[PDB]
Amino acid sequence: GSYDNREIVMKYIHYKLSQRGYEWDAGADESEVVHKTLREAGDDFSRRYRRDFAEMSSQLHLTPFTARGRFATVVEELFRDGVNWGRIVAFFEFGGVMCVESVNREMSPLVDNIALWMTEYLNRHLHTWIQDNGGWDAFVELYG
Ligand SMILES: O=C(c1cc(-c2cc3c(cc2C(=O)N2Cc4ccccc4C[C@H]2CN2CCOCC2)OCO3)n2c1CCCC2)N(c1ccccc1)c1ccc(O)cc1
Repeated sequence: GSYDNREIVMKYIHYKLSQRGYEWDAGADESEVVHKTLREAGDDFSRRYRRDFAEMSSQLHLTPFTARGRFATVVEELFRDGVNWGRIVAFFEFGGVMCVESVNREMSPLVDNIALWMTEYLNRHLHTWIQDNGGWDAFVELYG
């Protein structure tokens, strides 16, 4: 199947933020299994690297004017050597962490921007690989 990558991003971020006590109203609402499997994969990745995640918080020092550069720098590093599902999970978890950090640092408007930046990058740079590699349904089989 083929999905709406914007919807995948928005659902992923909205859930992560709602869990943590922020209702992201600007971003409020086979597909179902994709959303759930991606969330669980990201949570597994967060657990797997729990202490590196904890530590990362201090590394980024986000501000509105630097946030895009900080985001893009990491995304470029993640995919410099090509695409695979692991790096896609890392990309979703990184975006989600950036949204949580934006809320925590009293910069909640950045959530909307991060969601856009993630969607643009999926659209432009990852979708061909996803489609070629069996789509999100292949991800579900591999991670489910
Ligand atoms: O710089 C990064 C980062 C995270 C990964 C990464 C991606 C993966 C993965 C693995 C790692 C990884 O390399 N780590 C995971 C991790 C997780 C959380 C925080 C830091 C790190 C760094 C190291 C952990 N080390 C690796 C060597 O052995 C000891 C543990 O398996 C599947 O996909 N990679 C990078 C940079 C480029 C190589 C891969 N972040 C980053 C971003 C901002 C600031 C600092 C680091 C980043 C990117 C995406 C994320 O979801 C989270 C982190």
